Amino acid sequence: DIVLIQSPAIMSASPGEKVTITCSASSSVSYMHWFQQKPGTSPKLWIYSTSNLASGVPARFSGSGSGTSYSLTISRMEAEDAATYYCQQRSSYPLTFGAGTKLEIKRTVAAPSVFIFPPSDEQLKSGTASVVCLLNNFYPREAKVQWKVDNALQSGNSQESVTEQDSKDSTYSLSSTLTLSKADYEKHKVYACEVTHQGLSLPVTKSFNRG
Amino acid sequence: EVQLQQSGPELVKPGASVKLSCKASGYTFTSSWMHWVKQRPGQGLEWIGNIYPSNGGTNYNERFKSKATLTVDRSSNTAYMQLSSLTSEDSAVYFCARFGSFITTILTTYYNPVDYWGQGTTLTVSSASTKGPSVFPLAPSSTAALGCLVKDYFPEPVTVSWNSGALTSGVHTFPAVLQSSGLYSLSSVVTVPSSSLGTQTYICNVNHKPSNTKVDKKVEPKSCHHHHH
Amino acid sequence: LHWAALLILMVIIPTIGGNTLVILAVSLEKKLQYATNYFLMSLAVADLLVGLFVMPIALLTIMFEAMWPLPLVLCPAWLFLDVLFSTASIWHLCAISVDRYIAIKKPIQANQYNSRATAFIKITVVWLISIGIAIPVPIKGIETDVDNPNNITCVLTKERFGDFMLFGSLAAFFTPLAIMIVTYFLTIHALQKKAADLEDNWETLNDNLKVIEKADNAAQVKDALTKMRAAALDAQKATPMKDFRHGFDILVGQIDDALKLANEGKVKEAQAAAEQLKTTRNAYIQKYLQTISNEQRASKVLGIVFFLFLLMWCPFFITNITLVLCDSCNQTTLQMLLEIFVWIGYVSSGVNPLVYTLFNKTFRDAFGRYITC
Ligand SMILES: CN1C[C@H](C(=O)N[C@]2(C)O[C@@]3(O)[C@@H]4CCCN4C(=O)[C@H](Cc4ccccc4)N3C2=O)C=C2c3cccc4[nH]cc(c34)C[C@H]21
Repeated sequence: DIVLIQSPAIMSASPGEKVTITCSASSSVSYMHWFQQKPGTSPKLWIYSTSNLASGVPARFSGSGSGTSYSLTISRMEAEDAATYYCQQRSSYPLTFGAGTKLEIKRTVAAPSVFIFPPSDEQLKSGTASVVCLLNNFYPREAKVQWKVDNALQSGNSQESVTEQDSKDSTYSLSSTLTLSKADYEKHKVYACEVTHQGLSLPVTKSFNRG
Repeated sequence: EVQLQQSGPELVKPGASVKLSCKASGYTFTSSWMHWVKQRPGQGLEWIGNIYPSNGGTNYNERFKSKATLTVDRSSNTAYMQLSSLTSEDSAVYFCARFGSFITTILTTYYNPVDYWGQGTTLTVSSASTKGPSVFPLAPSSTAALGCLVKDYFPEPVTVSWNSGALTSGVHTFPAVLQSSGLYSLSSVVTVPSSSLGTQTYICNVNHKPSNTKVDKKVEPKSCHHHHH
Repeated sequence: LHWAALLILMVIIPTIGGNTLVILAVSLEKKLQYATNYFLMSLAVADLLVGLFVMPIALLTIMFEAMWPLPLVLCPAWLFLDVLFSTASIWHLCAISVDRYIAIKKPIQANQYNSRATAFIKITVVWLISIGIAIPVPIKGIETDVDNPNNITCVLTKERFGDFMLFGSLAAFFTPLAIMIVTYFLTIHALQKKAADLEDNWETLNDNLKVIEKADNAAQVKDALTKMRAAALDAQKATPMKDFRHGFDILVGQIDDALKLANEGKVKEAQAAAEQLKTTRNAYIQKYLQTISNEQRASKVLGIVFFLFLLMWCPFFITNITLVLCDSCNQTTLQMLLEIFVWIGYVSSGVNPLVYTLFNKTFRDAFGRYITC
């Protein structure tokens, strides 16, 4: 069929610096459409026809293309237009889409705000425990988390979960959860969460004493 | 005003039939074709087919030809899609959407953009029965941060809101992580000032469709106790 | 399954051939270049172009379902010619029916030098009416979901051409049809009485020819002979063949001669010419019957050519307008049988050259001459 190959699959660009997404086709196509999908929302078309913008689209976008290879260029990089970009074919059937191109904003390093939540008494009534450590609004994505129970490193019990890049602050968030049994939860006293990040001069630790 | 309301998320055993609906509103329904798109995260978007409401004419993709069957109903003004012989690879998110039409004269061809996509439908295929989510509060003690922990719910799609959608700033609903038990569990948080900690209430509204269970829970701060001297 | 295209193609050949023989007959035969044929030649042009441009391309859509082999730009062009040449064919047939009527009740303006101009402005109005009804299609093209013509069906949608199929079908079919229905019942009536005005006047001509053969005075012979002059001169008016009307001139001339003897008082000399009138009658008795024989015959053929008209275009234009109004009716069951009624409207373009030429001797002698080269 008429597959659409768009490189790169993912790209990161700073504000002001400029981007050019390419969407190359398998055959010679009449026109090319473009879509933007922000995680959590359905895709909305951004450029109908090869070079005409959709309704409500900023003028900084600029699409240009020939027959085989098409492209999508922007004018001024801003945080509001960080998303995945698909291109589709409407010339002939079957309608083919591109794999996608995720855009990551490159923002000044931000320090995470660490929070720790103890397990509710309702969960312990069922025999399980879940200690949560929250890292909110930080950049870049990578952040090293560690669990120290009585100054003893834990391994295998944690499950980190990073969310998508926020559209407003351009910052991520990480959710690390320490799952333990009530049997082993009563055997220890303090539970700590030591996190280190290039946005931190010294690794910060946020702990709590059971009860 | 153009709104395409779609069916809800569903868990269906493999080999059974699925019936997804797509309600239309805001226009005559019969003016444009009704396309269908399947989105499997990581692989991109794939075109299923389209249908024309007036005549009922349907076109399918070469792959989704034997699997999916597209129908419409002018009385109820909805567009259906039946997936038969459900395999494990057919677990994805499905969209219904109208696309613009090219108007072709002897002079030239015009195209008008009327592309409007509808809400997605998360379909999951597995033999395991659904389990309701166990929502647990995440209280502060010592700006503060709140949250709620949804644990042990099998079909993935679940929604969380704070104060019936009144709260939206500083809210981050993390993606679900797959537990060792085979059950998902996500968690959403919200950052609020310490002055609104005792003067205002905060309730998370968990809603899980397949389990057909909805539970709201109030997050209250943990009260400290004066340790004796 | 492709065999049906066999018979469908055996409908295209006569349409091309038949209408091409009419064009070759009027443009090459010096004895056929009179006014009313220049207008019939135009009907063959429309019927030819619809069998040469519309009908062949319409054959591909039946074979290539949901496909359009030609460029997508030519889809609105082919649809423009489907309505154009069809509306022209219908209005030409309508303009013929009305002329067939006026040409009977009043053969006025039968000059060849001045009846050819009216045909030239009669032909141009039909082509301007047919255009005006078929012109909006190419203006507002058809909307399609795809750009490539190999994945589209060239057809007018109910939504984009809703009010056109309604207001366009009336100006093309139901408007000229309304005229063709009344002009029919007024034509069958125009020759119902003229066929009766000939007999009653012909019997008035006998009764007076009976009485003057049995007379005693000179007043009865000139009363009955004057009643003959009027009756004979009115029966001449009730004929459409100048030699039969020439027969009345001869007769009336003999009426005046005998009516001149009656005023001189010579009764038995007037009856000498009255017996000569009885001879003049016996010579045209045969042609009097062939006149009424051709009257009852012309009355029925006008019913067949008219019946075949409503027999072929009604099933389409009725089904067409029904698909625009009725929403309870099964939309797929109508346009399934509408495909059939489209080709019934097409085959009319092939019968028209036949039911308007084969009933004439000079056409047959000329057709076989170019078939023969
Ligand atoms: C013979 N010719 C046929 C031609 C035509 O139907 N061509 C298409 C492409 O073929 C169809 O029949 C197909 C096949 C079955 C389903 N189809 C339809 O539904 C629609 C008609 C329709 C449109 C919208 C709503 C209801 C019906 N078709 C089309 O448009 C149009 C003509 C016409 C239209 C209007 C005035 C006219 N005067 C003379 C004429 C004429 C000559 C006359």
